[PDB]
Parts: sequence; structure tokens; C-alpha cells
Amino acid sequence: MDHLPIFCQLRDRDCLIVGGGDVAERKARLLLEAGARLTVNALTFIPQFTVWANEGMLTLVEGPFDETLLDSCWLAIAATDDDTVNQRVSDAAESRRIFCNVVAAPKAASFIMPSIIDRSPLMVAVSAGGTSPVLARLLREKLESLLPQHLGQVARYAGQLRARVKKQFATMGERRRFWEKFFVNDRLAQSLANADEKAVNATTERLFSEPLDHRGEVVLVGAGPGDAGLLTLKGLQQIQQADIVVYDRLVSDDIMNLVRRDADRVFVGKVPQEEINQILLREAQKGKRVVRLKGGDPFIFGRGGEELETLCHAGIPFSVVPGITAASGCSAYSGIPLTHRDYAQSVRLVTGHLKTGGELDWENLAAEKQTLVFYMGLNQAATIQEKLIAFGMQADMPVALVENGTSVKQRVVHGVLTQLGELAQQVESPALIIVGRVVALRDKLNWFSNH
Amino acid sequence: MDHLPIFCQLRDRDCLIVGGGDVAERKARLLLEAGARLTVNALTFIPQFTVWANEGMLTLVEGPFDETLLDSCWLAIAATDDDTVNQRVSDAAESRRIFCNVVAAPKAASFIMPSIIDRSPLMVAVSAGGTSPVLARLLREKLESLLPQHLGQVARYAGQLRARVKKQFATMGERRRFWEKFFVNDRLAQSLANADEKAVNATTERLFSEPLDHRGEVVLVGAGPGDAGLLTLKGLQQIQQADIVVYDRLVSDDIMNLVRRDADRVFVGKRAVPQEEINQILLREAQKGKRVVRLKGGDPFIFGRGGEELETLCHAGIPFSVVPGITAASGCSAYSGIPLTHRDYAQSVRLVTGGGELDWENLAAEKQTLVFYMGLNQAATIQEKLIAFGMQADMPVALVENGTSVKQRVVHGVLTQLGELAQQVESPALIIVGRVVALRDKLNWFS
Ligand SMILES: Nc1ncnc2c1ncn2[C@@H]1O[C@H](CSCC[C@H](N)C(=O)O)[C@@H](O)[C@H]1O
Ligand SMILES: Nc1ncnc2c1ncn2[C@@H]1O[C@H](CSCC[C@H](N)C(=O)O)[C@@H](O)[C@H]1O
Ligand SMILES: [Cl-]
Repeated sequence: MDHLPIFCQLRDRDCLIVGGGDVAERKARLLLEAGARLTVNALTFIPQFTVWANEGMLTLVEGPFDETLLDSCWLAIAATDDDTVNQRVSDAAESRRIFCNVVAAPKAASFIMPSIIDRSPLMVAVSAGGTSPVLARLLREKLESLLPQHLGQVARYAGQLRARVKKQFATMGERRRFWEKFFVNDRLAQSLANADEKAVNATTERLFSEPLDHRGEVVLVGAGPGDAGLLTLKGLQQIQQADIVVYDRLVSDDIMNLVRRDADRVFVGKVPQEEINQILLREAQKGKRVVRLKGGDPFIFGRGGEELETLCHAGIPFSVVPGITAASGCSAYSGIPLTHRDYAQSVRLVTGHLKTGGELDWENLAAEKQTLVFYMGLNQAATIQEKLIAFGMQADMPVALVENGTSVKQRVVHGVLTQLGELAQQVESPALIIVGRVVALRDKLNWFSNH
Repeated sequence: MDHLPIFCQLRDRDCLIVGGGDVAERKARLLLEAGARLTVNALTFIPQFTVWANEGMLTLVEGPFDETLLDSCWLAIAATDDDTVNQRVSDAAESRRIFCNVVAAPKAASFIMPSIIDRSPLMVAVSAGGTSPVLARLLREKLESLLPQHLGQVARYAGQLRARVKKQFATMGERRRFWEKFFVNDRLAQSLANADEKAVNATTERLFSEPLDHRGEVVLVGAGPGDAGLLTLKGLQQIQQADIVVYDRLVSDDIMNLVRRDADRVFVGKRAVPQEEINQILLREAQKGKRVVRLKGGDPFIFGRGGEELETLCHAGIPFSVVPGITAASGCSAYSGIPLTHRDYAQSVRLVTGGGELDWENLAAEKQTLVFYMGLNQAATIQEKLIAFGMQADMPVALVENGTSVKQRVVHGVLTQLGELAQQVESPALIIVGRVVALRDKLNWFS
């Protein structure tokens, strides 16, 4: 990220503003509300500074820039119409390692001032960092509608209750379940906004009195095929609240940036199946919230059954959030609809390699009026070509390989069945093989990109 | 306001973390993402730190806390398990005037680290001062729902574009109208994420050429099978930005309660309307420069006639895109604990509809999972034919109605009972056939 947002405590720490105009006034108001020991140093001051100094709220220094005035400071704002003066200020703050802002120069200096949405003690800060101020206000105003008025009271009462919550509940898990119930209690919100104390207490006493679930849980989340926008809402809620995230090769970096930063992540790519079973089973033993994060959907060739089969008997609660399967994702982003009129009456999702022995029922796969979708069949492309032709499938039946479907690295190569072998050589895992006449619809429905 | 939020530029600035365990590792990652020149002081390090140190990404100093490591620093963090050490670190930084955070302790620290939504250069940070970290997590979840991943890309592009926003827009009011269709034109967003620097121009000048009130595009969106949680992020973002939503019965009211309240709605499903009228409505309301959203149950490209609706629009030069969804098979499989595949039970899943004729011997072959969409009526003759073509009569069968919804009914049993069990349900329902249906007695977590 281009900036690290932090929330400074300014009470009784000195700060310098240099400059004394309408801009300098706005920043000075911000620093005064935050309880800072302020010095303004300018050649002339608009009247608002004159009144603030009368009431003993800041110190005024009339004259040119005095570097020594930095010596005690935690923040400097350069706020004059003289670039030469502003840079001297920025250069003095840099030698003293003091974060400095220049109002005329977002790209110079050390910090940027964001727009603020006050719901004290709740604060949301927005900034596009100077590139877009329009999107800042557009975002700021939209955020202003989403956050209720009484959100401040809930948050103020939450802090007052924080001591009582730490003595009464022992572990971290049950304080979490307390706070989750607390912040979605609309009755408790209206009672605070109505200053009705008897009703605040009644609801508070009942909450402290509820037995809390000590058990851990495991949730199988389908991560979808790659684009981070194809995750489901439910699946975002799970990885934004999870304690541990067990993920594998086929979950993208964009999806992983959506995990809660203070959760631990275990990798299981390249590890076999019975180990994943136990590591899940082990991390759920600590009574934590375990997310098993799987590419695609977890019941389409992800062996989500094997994982959950252990835990029906080991008394662990579990559930599953479905995901966009690679087939649905690659079809929408390749322009290739999986069904269409009666091009296809059915769609077959097939595995590329079986349990050592056992042959695919090629007679069945060769049937007409169906879209064929081979999962992990790349290394067996040539034999699928042979066998399909052996069992009746025509020769000019179109085919497409969608490598890395739904990401920004998506390649699509197409052709006819007799080219299936050579098409596979110019693609790499992870790839899908689509076979059927719906592939011809591509040159009319491709909206994603010319690679 | 007793904390002032500032956005710090940390690239190439000395920053200090004291502590070498898991919490330090999460703060070190955070500060490494932002380009800090980072040192880490600890009596020992978890391996992840020795890795970062070998890739030359930070510096490790093993030993007790040395307050001289603060000599050239801009931010400090206490992240050890020892309150004595954290207090020492906290006190070494206040006399130097280095802003400092104590992970263990919001109070007794000169700065608090908020929750962040990163869309660089666009950033959103949420805190409530240590009072309510769960409530900030809840705010962060919602904000991540609402902001497209690639918004930062378009944020940036707007940068060297403010040039042209004046020599082709005079008033600040129209200037903002343009800016408003800019940040919501996902065709530009995808074009920038995919580096296709010609789809970017073709849409940059279409934005300066087309009338200011024209934003005409169509977005096919999968509603999913019924549960409002099963919508996609991009799906939700799209129905927040819609001028019109054209929807049918197969879209649940939970999903419709997510659609912006100041948006036109055309109900197009049935009452008690052929495909081509739906095509004309979409075409019609798109030529008027309105941002159209076609909302369809499940997934648009699986028995949704999604293909038909988009070849009406490819004639008239109307931009479009498709946000896929959870088809009924996936949902109903998950919310009934019947996985479509499991071990070597089934080499293939078959999603089938219920002119021409269905190939019967194919449907009976072993090592399959049959899923019948729109098949409740033909359900009688389906049990006859599968038996007549050699499928074992003890083949488990299940019918899932209103899958993934708070009124979901599941009915299971055996293929011999197939005709009896299909009376006990109503559309919308799924017929699932195969040996995986026997797994529900161990995997059903919904009911
Ligand atoms: N983004 C993608 N593009 C193309 N193929 C993909 C893909 N993601 C997964 N696959 C295919 O899926 C195989 C793993 S099987 C697991 C996939 C999961 N059951 C699902 O529903 O998607 C890979 O070998 C690859 O062939
Ligand atoms: N919530 C639900 N529960 C059970 N079946 C459903 C369902 N929603 C859709 N269906 C099935 O899907 C059929 C609608 S036609 C296709 C639906 C959608 N395109 C999808 O991807 O699912 C119905 O006849 C029914 O069989
Ligand atoms: Cl907080």
C-alpha cells in the first residue's frame, strides 16, 4: 500500500502549523479538536487565529519560518502559498524525523490528511492520496449514508463494558461471541439513543447471562475460480471472521488479501489428504474458527466430503459455503455459454485422471447434444482426442482450453477436436477443456478480453 | 475526536518492531506492504522472520531490547508478551517523540492501528479507539463487499485524466457527472486490470463522446439459488450501481431486498411472457442510456437462456458483461450435504433438463451423478426408463426443493420410490440420482 493509516493520539503533544490563511485555519481546527499543543508560525493571520489565541488555545508566532520551532514537535504542517517556504519546512521536518504534511504537495512530505467521518469514538478515514479527490468525496458521502447516527453510543458503551467483559469471560472465543451479539442488537441501539437506562440494563443483564458456545467450527468455503469478485458474500463473512485459514495452490493472491490480517494461514499445496484431515481436525480442537478455503466449489472435485466425513463422528460442528465452480467461471469469461437452446441438453463435468485403473466410459462421453468439461485433463488431452473420435464424435467439433479462467492472466485457445492435442501443449495448469458446439458462440459472446 | 487519523508514507523509513512471534509477524507484514525499512528486535524469531531476513526484506537484531535501535526511527510497535518490555519500548519512543503502538494495549500508546481497506492509492481505515475492535471488523467486512478490487486502478487513471476533464467540461456540476459514470464503468475497470490498452482508449473516448446522461450497458448477473448470502461480490456491486433491474420469480426476495431502492424494477417472470419480449425490454431500456442489470436465478449460462439474451444485444453494439452465479446443483448439493462427487463413486456429474428426446441408455450408465433441472413433471416416466435400461433399483435418489433457502425441503430414499417422492415437492426442485445421495446421513448440516 502507498500509505500506512495510523490514528495518532495528539493530547498534549506539540505540533507546528506554518502559514496563516483559510487553509491553515482548517488544519488548525482539526488539530485543536484532537487536543494538540499547537503553534502557528506565519507572517500574517486571518482573524480566526486572532480569536483562538485570545482564548488561549494556540500560540501565535508572527514572522518568517523559524526552524527551531520544530524541535519539540510530533507533526508539522506546511500551509503557505510559498513553495520555497513549504519545502524549507518539509526539509526541517525530515532531518528531525517529524511527519510533515504539505497542503499544496500531496506527493512530497510524510503524511496525508484524509477526509473524516465522525461517529466518535468511531472514525472512518477516506483518502485517494491526491490522485482522485473527486472519488474521495464520492466515497466519503456514500459512507456517510451507511453508518447510523447512534453508532457512536453503541461504541462508547462498548468501551465502558470492556472491563466487565474481560473479568467475566475467560477465553478469547467467548468474548468474541459476546461482542458479535452486542453489535447486532437493534433494541440495545435504540435504548442508548433514547437514553433509557432501565432498558439498557435489562438487555445488558440478559446478554452477560447467556451460555456461550465453546465449540470450534470448520467451514468449507468455495473460493471460486480466481477473480476475487466471484467470492460469495457468505464466504467473505467467513474469511473476515476466521481464526485459521487452510488454503491451497488454487486460491489466488487476490482472494488471500481478503483474509482477516490477524488470522494465521496454513498452506496445503506443494501434502496429502489424510494430513489435511488431521491438521483441520487438530486446529479445530483448540476450539477456534477454522476455514478450509478451496478453489472452485468444494463438492465438485475438491474432496470436501473426505474432510467433513471425519467430523460428523468427532462431534465437531461444520458447514459449507458453495463457490463458483471453474466450469461456470470459465464459461462466463470465455464467451462460451454452457447450455444454449438445444446445442446441448446436458453438461458433463468430467475428471481428467481416474483412480489408477478404471477407464472413462468413452461411449457415454461421446454422445451428442452435450457440453463436455474436463477437469485436470491437460496431461491426458491426446487420449481424450483419440477416444472421442473412436466413439463417434465428429472431427470438426470445436474445442477450447481456458487456462487460468477469470484472472487477469487468462489465456483461451480454441480449435476443433483434431487439434486438441497440440492446443494442450501451449497451455499449462490450471486449465479446463471445453468440448461442444457452444464453443462456436465464443466469437459473439466474448466480452472479457483479447488476452 | 481524540485520535487524529493520518496516512503515513513509510517507504524507505526506519520503523521498529520489538518482538518476534505471531503478532509481530502480522504487524511486520503490514509494515512491509507499505515499504517500511524495517528492523525487528526480539529474543527469538518464528521461522517466517528468518525467511524474510534471507530475501533481504528486513533486518533482524537478536537479543534484549536496545533503545538505540530507535535512534533513526519514525514508528515503533511493541508486540511482545512481556508488559515490562512493552512498557520500556513505549517509554523509549515518547522521549524521542516516535509515534508508537502497543498491540496489547490501545491506551498508553501514541497511535492505534485501525482496520484498513486497501485499494491503493485509495484507502479507507476504520477504528473506534480500542473500544470496539469487533465492530470495526464488521465495518471492514461490509466495506470490502462494496469496493471493487480494481477501483485503485481507475483511481489512478483518473489522475492524468483531470487534464482533459476541463477542456471538455466547463461547469463543476457536469464535471462531477462525468466523474460519476467514470468510477462505475466496470468495462473501463476490467480493461485497466487486464492491461488491454486499446479497450481502455475505446472506452475513454466513448466516455467523452456519448452524451452525459448516457451510460447504457447490460450486465447479466446470477442471483444464485435463493440464499442472499450466495450472491457474489461483483454481483452485489453491480446491483448497487443499476439504473434498472429486470428480474423473474426464480430470484428470491432476499436478493431483491439488496437492490438499490431508487432503481426501476421490471418483473418479467410468470404470474399464474416469451423469451423475445424479455430480449426487447432489455434492448429497449439499454438504448435509452440506462445501466441495465438482468438478474436471473442461479447461473445465467446454465439453462437460463443467458446466451439468447446476449445475442440480441450484440447486434446493436451494446456493451455487456456476465457475472456468473451459484447454479442450483452447487447450492442444493452443499445445503443438503450431498456432494456431487466423492471418492470413486462418480467420474462425472451430469446436469440435465426435463425439440428432440433424451438419450436414455446414457443416463443409466454407472459411475455418474445425475442432476435433473425442471424435471418434477417428467419424474414419473424417469423412474420407469432408468429401471427399464438397467439401473440398479436400490440407487439412492433425492429431490431438493427451494434449496439453500429458509424453507428448503429435502426428500430422499431409493429409485423404486422416485415417482412417489416427486408428488411431495413443487418447483423449483432438483432431482439428484446416484450413490452420493447416501452421504447426506453424515453430511447434512443444514436441517
Ligand atoms: N481458474 C481455473 N481455470 C481453468 N481450470 C481450473 C481453474 N480452477 C480449477 N481448474 C481445474 O480444476 C482442477 C482441480 S479439481 C478442483 C476444482 C473444484 N472442485 C471446482 O469446482 O472448481 C484443476 O486441475 C483444473 O483443471
Ligand atoms: N432454489 C432452488 N431449489 C431447487 N431447485 C432450483 C432452485 N432454483 C432453481 N432450481 C432448479 O432450476 C430450474 C430453473 S431453470 C435454471 C435455473 C438457474 N439458471 C440455475 O442455474 O439454477 C428449476 O426447475 C429447478 O429445477
Ligand atoms: Cl476500536
